[PDB]
Amino acid sequence: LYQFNPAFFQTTVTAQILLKALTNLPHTDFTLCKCMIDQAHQEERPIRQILYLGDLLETCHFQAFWQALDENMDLLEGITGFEDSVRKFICHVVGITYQHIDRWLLAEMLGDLSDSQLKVWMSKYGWSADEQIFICXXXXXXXXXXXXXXXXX
Amino acid sequence: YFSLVGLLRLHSLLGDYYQAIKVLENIELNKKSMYSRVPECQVTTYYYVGFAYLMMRRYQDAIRVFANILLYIQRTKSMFQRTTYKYEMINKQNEQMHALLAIALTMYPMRIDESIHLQLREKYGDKMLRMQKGDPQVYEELFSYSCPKFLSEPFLQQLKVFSDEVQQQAQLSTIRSFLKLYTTMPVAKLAGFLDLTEQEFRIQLLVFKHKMKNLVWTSGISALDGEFQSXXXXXXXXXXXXXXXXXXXXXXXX
Amino acid sequence: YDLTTRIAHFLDRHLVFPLLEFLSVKEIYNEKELLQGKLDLLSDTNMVDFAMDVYKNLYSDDIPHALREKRTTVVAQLKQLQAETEPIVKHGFRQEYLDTLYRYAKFQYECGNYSGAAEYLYFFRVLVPATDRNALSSLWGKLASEILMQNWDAAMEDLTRLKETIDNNSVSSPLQSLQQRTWLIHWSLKGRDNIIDLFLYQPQYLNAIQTMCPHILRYLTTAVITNKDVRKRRQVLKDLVKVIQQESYTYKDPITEFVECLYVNFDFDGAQKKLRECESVLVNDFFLVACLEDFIENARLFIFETFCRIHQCISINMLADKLNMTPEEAERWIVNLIRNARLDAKIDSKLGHVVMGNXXXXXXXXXXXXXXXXXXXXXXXXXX
Repeated sequence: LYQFNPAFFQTTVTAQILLKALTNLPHTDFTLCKCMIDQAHQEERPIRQILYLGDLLETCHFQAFWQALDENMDLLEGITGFEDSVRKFICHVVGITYQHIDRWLLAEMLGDLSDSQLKVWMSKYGWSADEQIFICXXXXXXXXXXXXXXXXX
Repeated sequence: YFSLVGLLRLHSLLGDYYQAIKVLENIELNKKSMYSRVPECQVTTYYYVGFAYLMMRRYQDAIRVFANILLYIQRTKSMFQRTTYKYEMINKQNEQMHALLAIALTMYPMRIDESIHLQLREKYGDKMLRMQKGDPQVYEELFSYSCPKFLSEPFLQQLKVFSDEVQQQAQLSTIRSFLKLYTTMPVAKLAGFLDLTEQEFRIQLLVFKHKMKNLVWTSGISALDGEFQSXXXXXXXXXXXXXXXXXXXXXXXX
Repeated sequence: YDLTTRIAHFLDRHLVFPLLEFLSVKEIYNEKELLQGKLDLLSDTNMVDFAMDVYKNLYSDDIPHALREKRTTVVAQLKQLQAETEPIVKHGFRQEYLDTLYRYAKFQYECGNYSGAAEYLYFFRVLVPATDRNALSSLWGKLASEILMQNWDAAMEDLTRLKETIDNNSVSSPLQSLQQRTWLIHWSLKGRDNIIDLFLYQPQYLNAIQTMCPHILRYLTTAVITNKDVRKRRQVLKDLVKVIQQESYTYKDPITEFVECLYVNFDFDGAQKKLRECESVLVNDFFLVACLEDFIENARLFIFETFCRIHQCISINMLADKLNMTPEEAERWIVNLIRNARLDAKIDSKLGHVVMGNXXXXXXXXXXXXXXXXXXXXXXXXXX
């Protein structure tokens, strides 16, 4: 509706839509929303900034994400569970890309959590510390015969 | 159907991606009516399909539709030759479509084909060489110089978005091409190779990121040591034997 | 090596004196040979600036008669030429004017004022009767003066003006001369991979003027050997070992010949000992001096690569002991080489163990097989 009726473009609603889309990664939500916003609008504040943050998440640069994330950002205050939703995506990626992982590193990637908070996420996905946090004939013959015959022929 | 295709194209030029995709999904209709009425209409439909594929993450569907509209190099590397029946202006449009397809085509497989395309132009051949080189610095410069081609409406393509996305995928492929195959790899060798990539810190990050993608597999990454570790076979062999037989059959039949 | 023969060997005046002054400045201030011969040689000519330098300490004692005569004869010659050129500009003949420009060039050159020698040398451009002789010789001159003023850019320029010029004769060496100048420019400007291509290309069989016959053998040889990035197996084999013509130059300096035979034959220790031996002499070479450290290091890196690719696992300590060069030094060299990314050597000095690597493996071979199958299929399609 905003793309088709430009005068109605609402910055806050657009930003919330994009942020909520990010909370739904690894799904394609965030990418679909981008398909629905033209270049001019993507380049405007704070849409540009939000897309930049999303980019850090998509490219899985988690440390950079948390660093660049203005924790006290206005738009984030009303988006309930935003930070934890992001963590779910991170744990989704971690469960796929690591066999074992340093306890300190995981807490960093999850947004510099206390040991107590880290425990909450390890518990949620069933990860445990080890040494560290524990995370994780006849037919063939016939075929050859045929192939051989074909070759001979 | 032609009205739908034209309308969809207009929407795409001034229109949102998903609605156009839905129109394309309705849009396909028997080949034969189009073939009887004119040569060109089929080519236009193929071009539309290619555009949808380009909008779509997969380049496979568009690769087929474009080749049918225009001749394309086949799997098993045999030339695909298109009919010249369509009116010359239409044929020129088809050639333009083929030029567009190269972008889809490069993603589909391999490797350095421009034989159908004119030898003299460096616009496409140069791009092919840069991809072969595996170094961005040449790739980036190719975009920079042929900035004009990308632009060709300006609002419709304000930011060059698609080309940049494509280039970033293109940069990743070469690293996967080493594709591990080593049980255990020295860190320094990896650093030297990852150093070439623009970010210095990417290998600590760039290497781990690659693992997340899953194009290439890294073992022992993030280790204290710091050195990466890196029936089915029978099936593969059987597959090869099959291909050999197929080639022989075609030879005999010929 | 004896100086008499070296100085004697090079035809060029700049080599004759500039080399002596280099050897003197380059190695030891104290040694007599660089200064005595340069003194005596300068006193044979019209340049009092060089003569003045000789007069200065570390130089032969100043003589009043030598300077006054040179100086006065110069004043006279300059007046003469000035007039003659005045008159030639005013008989309206191109050849005479060209000679005057050339003669002012000669006069300035011998007088040691190089900028002017160049200017008046190229002023003969307009009055050239023909490009090939009037113009190409102008080139040879700008080339001499540019080499001596140390701008090798300009050398390449007049090399492309000369060899770009339409009339070329196969029989004439000047091809040879220009090859030598280009080679020299490349060498002065990783490995160039141009210098060697040039030097290796031909021998006139006539005096170089620009390059010592030994100089071409050594420059070609070392530049080539150090071109790992550029050099083909042929480049080691095709353009040097198999190259019969270049053999002529090579037989001139046999230590270099054996150095190359050693490298090509896989005895890199022998090769590097030759190099260590010659290093002190090669640091005396006026053109080579600046590149010596680079070329030798590159050769060492190439040798390591040859050793390094052929063995999956290496006993580094044993290699250092069995190297014929000190193990610690070898380790240090390897460490220096590695960061550059020249070597993919996986090395811990302390371990003394080195390891370089060039279902997964099985899949690799399978992949290759599939690749070939694809090509075959393509051919079949083409046939159809």
